[PDB]
Amino acid sequence: ALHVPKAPGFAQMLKEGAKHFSGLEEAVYRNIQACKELAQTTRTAYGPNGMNKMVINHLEKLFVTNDAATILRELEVQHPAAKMIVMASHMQEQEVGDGTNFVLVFAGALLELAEELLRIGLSVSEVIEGYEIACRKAHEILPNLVCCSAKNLRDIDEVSSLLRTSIMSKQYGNEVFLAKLIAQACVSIFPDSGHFNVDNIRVCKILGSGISSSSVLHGMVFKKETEGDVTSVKDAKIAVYSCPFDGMITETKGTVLIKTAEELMNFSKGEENLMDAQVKAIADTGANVVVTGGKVADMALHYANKYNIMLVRLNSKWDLRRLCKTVGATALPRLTPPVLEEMGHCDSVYLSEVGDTQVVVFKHEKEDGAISTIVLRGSTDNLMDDIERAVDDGVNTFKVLTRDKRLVPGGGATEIELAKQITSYGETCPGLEQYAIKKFAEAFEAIPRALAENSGVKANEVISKLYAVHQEGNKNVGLDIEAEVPAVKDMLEAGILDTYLGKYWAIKLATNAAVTVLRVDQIIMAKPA
Amino acid sequence: KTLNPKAEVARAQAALAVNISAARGLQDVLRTNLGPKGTMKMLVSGAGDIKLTKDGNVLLHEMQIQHPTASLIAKVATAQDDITGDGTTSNVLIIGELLKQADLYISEGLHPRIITEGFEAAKEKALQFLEEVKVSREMDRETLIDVARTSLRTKVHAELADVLTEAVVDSILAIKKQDEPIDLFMIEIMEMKHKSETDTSLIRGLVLDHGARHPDMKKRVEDAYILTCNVSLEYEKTEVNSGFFYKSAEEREKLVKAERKFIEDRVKKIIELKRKVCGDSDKGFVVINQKGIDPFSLDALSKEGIVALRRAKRRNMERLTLACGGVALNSFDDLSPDCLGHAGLVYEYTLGEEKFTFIEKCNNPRSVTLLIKGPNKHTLTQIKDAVRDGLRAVKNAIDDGCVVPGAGAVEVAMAEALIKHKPSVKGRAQLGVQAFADALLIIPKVLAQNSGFDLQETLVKIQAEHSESGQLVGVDLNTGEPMVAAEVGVWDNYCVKKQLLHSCTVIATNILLVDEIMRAGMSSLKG
Amino acid sequence: KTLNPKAEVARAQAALAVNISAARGLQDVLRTNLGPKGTMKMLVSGAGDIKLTKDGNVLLHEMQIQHPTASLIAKVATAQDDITGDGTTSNVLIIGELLKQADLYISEGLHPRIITEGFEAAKEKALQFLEEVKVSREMDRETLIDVARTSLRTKVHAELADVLTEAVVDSILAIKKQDEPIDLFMIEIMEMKHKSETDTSLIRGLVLDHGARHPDMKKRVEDAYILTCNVSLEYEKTEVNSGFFYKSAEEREKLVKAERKFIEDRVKKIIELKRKVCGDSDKGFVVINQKGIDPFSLDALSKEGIVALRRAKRRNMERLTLACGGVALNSFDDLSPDCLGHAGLVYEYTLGEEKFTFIEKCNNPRSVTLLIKGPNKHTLTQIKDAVRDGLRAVKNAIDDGCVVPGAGAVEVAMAEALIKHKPSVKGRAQLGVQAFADALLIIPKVLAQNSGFDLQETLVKIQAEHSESGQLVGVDLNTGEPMVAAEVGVWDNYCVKKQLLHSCTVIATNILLVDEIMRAGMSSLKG
Ligand SMILES: Nc1ncnc2c1ncn2[C@@H]1O[C@H](COP(=O)(O)OP(=O)(O)O)[C@@H](O)[C@H]1O
Ligand SMILES: Nc1ncnc2c1ncn2[C@@H]1O[C@H](COP(=O)(O)OP(=O)(O)O)[C@@H](O)[C@H]1O
Ligand SMILES: Nc1ncnc2c1ncn2[C@@H]1O[C@H](COP(=O)(O)OP(=O)(O)O)[C@@H](O)[C@H]1O
Ligand SMILES: [Mg+2]
Ligand SMILES: [Mg+2]
Ligand SMILES: [Mg+2]
Repeated sequence: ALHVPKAPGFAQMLKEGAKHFSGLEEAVYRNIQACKELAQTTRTAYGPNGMNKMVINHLEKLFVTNDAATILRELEVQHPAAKMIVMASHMQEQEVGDGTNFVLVFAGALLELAEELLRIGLSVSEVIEGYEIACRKAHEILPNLVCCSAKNLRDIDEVSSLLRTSIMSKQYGNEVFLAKLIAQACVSIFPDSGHFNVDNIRVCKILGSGISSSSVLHGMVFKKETEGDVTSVKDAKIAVYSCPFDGMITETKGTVLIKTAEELMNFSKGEENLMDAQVKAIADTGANVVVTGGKVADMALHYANKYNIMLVRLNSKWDLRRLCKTVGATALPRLTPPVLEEMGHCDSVYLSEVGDTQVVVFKHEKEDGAISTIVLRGSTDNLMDDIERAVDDGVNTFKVLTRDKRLVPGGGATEIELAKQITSYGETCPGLEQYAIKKFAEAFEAIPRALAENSGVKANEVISKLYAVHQEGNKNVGLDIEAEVPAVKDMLEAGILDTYLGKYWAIKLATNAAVTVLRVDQIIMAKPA
Repeated sequence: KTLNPKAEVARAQAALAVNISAARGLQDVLRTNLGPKGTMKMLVSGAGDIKLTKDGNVLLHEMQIQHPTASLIAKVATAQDDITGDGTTSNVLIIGELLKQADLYISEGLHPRIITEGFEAAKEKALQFLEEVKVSREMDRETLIDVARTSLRTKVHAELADVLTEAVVDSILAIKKQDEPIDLFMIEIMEMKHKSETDTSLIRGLVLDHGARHPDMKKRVEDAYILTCNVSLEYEKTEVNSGFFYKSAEEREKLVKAERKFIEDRVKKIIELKRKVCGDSDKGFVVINQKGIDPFSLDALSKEGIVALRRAKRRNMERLTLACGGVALNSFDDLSPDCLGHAGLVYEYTLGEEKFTFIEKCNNPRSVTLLIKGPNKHTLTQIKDAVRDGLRAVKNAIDDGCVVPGAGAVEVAMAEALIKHKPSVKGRAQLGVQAFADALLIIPKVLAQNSGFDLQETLVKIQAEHSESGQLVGVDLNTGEPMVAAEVGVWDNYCVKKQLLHSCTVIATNILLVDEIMRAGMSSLKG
Repeated sequence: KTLNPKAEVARAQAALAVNISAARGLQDVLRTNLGPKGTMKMLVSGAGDIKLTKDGNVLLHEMQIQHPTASLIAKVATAQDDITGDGTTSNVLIIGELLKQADLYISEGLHPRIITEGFEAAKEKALQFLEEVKVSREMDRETLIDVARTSLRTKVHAELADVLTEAVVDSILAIKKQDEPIDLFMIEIMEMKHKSETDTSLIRGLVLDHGARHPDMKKRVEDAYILTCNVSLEYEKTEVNSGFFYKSAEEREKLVKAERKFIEDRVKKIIELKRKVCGDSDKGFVVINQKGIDPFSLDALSKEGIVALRRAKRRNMERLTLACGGVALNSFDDLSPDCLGHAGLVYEYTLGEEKFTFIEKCNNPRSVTLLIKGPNKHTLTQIKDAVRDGLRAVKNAIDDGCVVPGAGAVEVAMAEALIKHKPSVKGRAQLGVQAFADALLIIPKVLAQNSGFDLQETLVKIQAEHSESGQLVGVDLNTGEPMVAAEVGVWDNYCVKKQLLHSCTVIATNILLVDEIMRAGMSSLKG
């Protein structure tokens, strides 16, 4: 036969192992197809009616979650077009924490609706300009659809009613108990003048009975044991020592020098006398429990047990600081008796066990305090991980609501109203950007279609009914869930409320990712190492 | 070749054809990065890193090409970049066009010496014309703003470009002087991963990458004093090997207290200095150290409300000395209060695992800090490269007492001058002069090709408009009509263009005088 | 790529660059053979056969190059060679020059359709100019001699060229008739490996490659008759399967004596015819048979003095009939004496192992035989190819009623006409006309480069001498000065040049319209 050579210019010097995609067909269309294939994977797991997914990484682990962030993190994608969407989802999760699958679906719909425009003739510049104009219009009309605000933030009968919508979307069925637990944990740790921290909530997984057996704890817990024999302590005076409970020595290498027999006979005696004196002086201040953070000794433990002093040993470089901030005490780098202002007043320090696991419970009788600890009970590690992720999502939603007390009607009425307003505004826009505006308005219909596909009803009829309801006059009417017949239902009367700043940031990041993907022309890669 | 059979060697025609093909291949690739209407590139490394940039120096290095001519071109581009600044893509394009014009006349029965002699005279005439075509202005704020806008227009979009231009102009005016030249290594480039909108402004102060270590320290401090030092505060051992020889526990405790008294004395001295400086409780005290600090000193200084830092770089001390105005002392001998700095608002910012410190509100700062913000890493790198290019362009425009209009009117004027000076050269250098004049018109052709209009008709119209009226009629990138480059606000540089022309002439002279590629080196393979 | 991973496909720019590179390579390779002052190439096959030829078609066929464009060029050259005669190297040269001129304007940003239209218009203008500039002549003996000399001057030296010219002219005049086209397949080309090459002469008759077989036969006859026949004289068997059945030895001997009676009748008839024609011991008789002859018939013919030749070619049946004037009969039905030929000298020649037969001294022969002598095989092949090319050129000049001057004045006139015709054409076809005019001037450039003079200066001088005059100023190959082409003795052809231009235009149109070389075939790697 006959073989064709290479291009004498750039293909010969391209070097083997690398690739080149200068044409728009082998680059832009390939990235669009890859993004569509990525969006078609995590599309059935979006709404509350969506199923879960069991993903196994290369570490021979088990991850049966439902959020799109964990799925994108435990996937290892070898494609830049999908890597950009993964990075955008990670940034959205780091910023807000409740808008990854929505961003992915929006980006996929935008790319799918821009591919046909690029095919029929719309260039990248006009499409990008139209998308930016539509995004600016949506960001300008978005603050006009609030009509819902949060009153008090410390009321237990109001916080649990707001995060229930976000909890039901992740854990369908058992949501009221989780919402009440999250509200109680947020109330017990709510300080003053705002400033809500996300590290003040500790989650503990204990294999026990069912889910209804779980409860909250006003304090901290540790999965350790007691070094001494003292267990039940009433009025406990915690004295945390950052230094190890042992005899302090010199940093420089130095030995002891002895000559006569008197020193050899009195060295151990003087050492024991000094140790006993230090132990008596430490316990003279009224301390009932000593929490160390290093290696303990035998003589020190014996002297502490002789004077009935509880010893707690733990090393984590974080739990000690958490306990000090909870009990209100400071760490001492030396074995010196603390002052009255450096004492840790508690309520009840005992050692019990739940689910065949010894744990030290530091329950406090105060309603306020500092931080708390949520104890989880279950029979599977995947269920406990899912409950912990739902609790973290609820905490993030509460933090977002505290930062911004503006609410928007959830479900699918807000997207339909935004699409209708964009279509009505783009009708009086001359030029070639009207097609891009109408395409951007059509991308908002991907959320109700996905919801109807996950529920099990006709998406076209639901969209038509929603459009008719929005044209009639009602604006806070979404799609019903507890009905096999495709109908409509009010979202304000039911209580389907979601955050506004989170959705705004999600839309902004989705538009940014879309324009960044559209701005990519040719692809130049190398060889894998 | 008979002595070493395992050695490839090219002749006079083969090596010349290989060099011409390599130049054409390198020119046909970098021809899509000229002007703001270019296309973006997506580079993927072997590990999985994505880089979105538009500069030619990065593309010439991230292309994976093994060739001697390509390596020389990349080295020349990197030299031009790290010596002047923006001037790599146009340099490569001009080099390729000159090599093509030389090869067009070489394969007709000519000697490259005549072409080189003609190119020398053409470069001399171009330099003589550029020495008189430059325009000298007062270099006010509007001129620098326009220069930065023209330099940053071919990077991002419009709003971010204007924001970066304003930030660069403000930083340059803040670090501006009247007797000392424009010194670099003063503006810290800090990157962030949030707020990719209108947030890349200028910070009048300094932003570090490390905060406080003691949790009991104050977070937001109002009016405080800055103490710059680099003395060691840890357990420093002696140079000679020593050892303790105690007897009982009392001697051990005494030797333990003795080795810590050396640091306790310095702690007490710092406490006394702070008490003498302050006295009441309406002021603070900030200590900036370059080495580490032991936890004992951190706990001792936390009782007096001191927010000290540890482990810093060397440029941070110079930046603080230039901004606040203190003395970067090394020992605590003559600890006078006059060797301190003045602050206004110091607050610690936390971004998850990282921790930064903001030192703003100063009296007369001389070292600012640009806070870069981006969504990912590729956008951050692109914004940083654009800011660096804009700063280099502003520095080059300030160091020179003249300005040069951009667009493509200068190239057309140089081509017209070379055409008018073509019959005034004796010998066979007329062909070389014509080739040099036709090679300089590659910038308007590429600009018209990237804009979306005709090339030959546009060049003819530009030449007619330049010949019918002695003006700096540039080339428009929106409607294709002959517009004035000095009327809109398109400005370039003179020294940069001179260095580019010199490098192009040197490369042409070095390539046209080489016609032998031999590889008779050691294989370094034993087995 | 998505449907067939093992398929190599190229785009438009890559395919165009590959085609341009292949054309440039084929033009640079076949460029030292134009003109009589060219170089000689040596080709060695895989078996170790040395071939010393100078034709462009043979050099292109024996160059070991695997490429589709090269294969198409070789096919076009072979078609031109076996249709016209001389015009293989110039075809490839003009094709490559036109492709280069087209790529020079396509790379700047043009459309191939306008270039094709301009090329078609220029080809039509050149055809009109050639049809209006051709001069009519009577084609006498001197004109054909000069044409053959000009055609053979670019093959050997001076003496051999003139000898071959005279031999070809004499053969053409001998095979010349009063009407009808000149029929070929009449001049036998026999090669002998003895003596030297300067002893080449024309033999008025036919030279056979085999002689007699019986040792008792005459070797030189002063007067004999020519008998052309193709009857079988061997023991032929019947078509149906038969069998002999005897009884004793007498019946077997009788059957043996009777089974050889069919050829005996023909032998007796031939003997009676020879005795009736001749009679005394004054004349001879030569029998030309196409099939084999049995030894008994050979002995019977030698017993009377008959020289018979067996195993002859089919082409010799017409040449002998056209030279002598006999009758090629198949059967011995009407054996009349008028069906014989007349000879003058029938003598053989021994060259070691082979044998020859020379038939000279004829009355009015119409099919001569060219005798070729050479010490080597490559020299014999080169002389045969040169003789064939000269015969083809003479036939092309005779079949046409016009003559075209050689050298390069025709190309200069065509270029001048194209330059004067481009302003009369609308659209963007002026660039195509200019490219076609510049591509047609490649013949004088190669003619002046191989001689040892300049190219640009020579072309300028030729254009200056042609514009101020009105004659066909050719290009000299001795001193480089412009001289007349239609005055010294340099001539060419009209139909050959027309076919060459048509093939060049067709190749240019086919190349400028193809921009996709997809290869989606079966690799056949099973087993
Ligand atoms: N009770 C409900 N009825 C209808 N739709 C709901 C309900 N709860 C949540 N949703 C929908 O689920 C979507 C969010 O689901 P989820 O995947 O948990 O978070 P994210 O917003 O990060 O995708 C919202 O757009 C909302 O419309
Ligand atoms: N807005 C503009 N108007 C006119 N000409 C421009 C504009 N932007 C860039 N150019 C021209 O494009 C050319 C290439 O600029 P650029 O690619 O940004 O850097 P470099 O000059 O190093 O290639 C410059 O010579 C400049 O004259
Ligand atoms: N004696 C001569 N004087 C002038 N020109 C000549 C002479 N011999 C050959 N040429 C020129 O050289 C060219 C090449 O001729 P040749 O190589 O014999 O055949 P082809 O024309 O097929 O290449 C012809 O175009 C002819 O004009
Ligand atoms: Mg969610
Ligand atoms: Mg630039
Ligand atoms: Mg010839």
